[PDB]
Amino acid sequence: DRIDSVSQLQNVAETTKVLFDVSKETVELESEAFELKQKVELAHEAKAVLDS
Amino acid sequence: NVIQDLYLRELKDTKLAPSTLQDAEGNVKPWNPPQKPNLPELELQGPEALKAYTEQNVETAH
Repeated sequence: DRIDSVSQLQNVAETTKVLFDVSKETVELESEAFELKQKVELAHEAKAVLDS
Repeated sequence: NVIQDLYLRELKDTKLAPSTLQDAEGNVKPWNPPQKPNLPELELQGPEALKAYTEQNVETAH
């Protein structure tokens, strides 16, 4: 029974560290995307005023 | 004939003189300049995070 618990934990220890890195890394890229959003926004507004 | 009389009278005597651009502005949405929302500064920054992470990642719950 004890062996069963242990075997799970071995594989976990490495692979979980991968996810740890991965999650924060994606979030960083997504931060940079906000600057893109601002490009989208200003242009949309400009077309609208001009249409009026 | 009637075309000529009407044409002459109408065209000649009608003088355009519409609203100014200033007057126009009210009846439209006005120009918008850049927005400039700055750069937000996020959490998981500063040594608030570091001390927190050492301590917090010393014990976690199931």
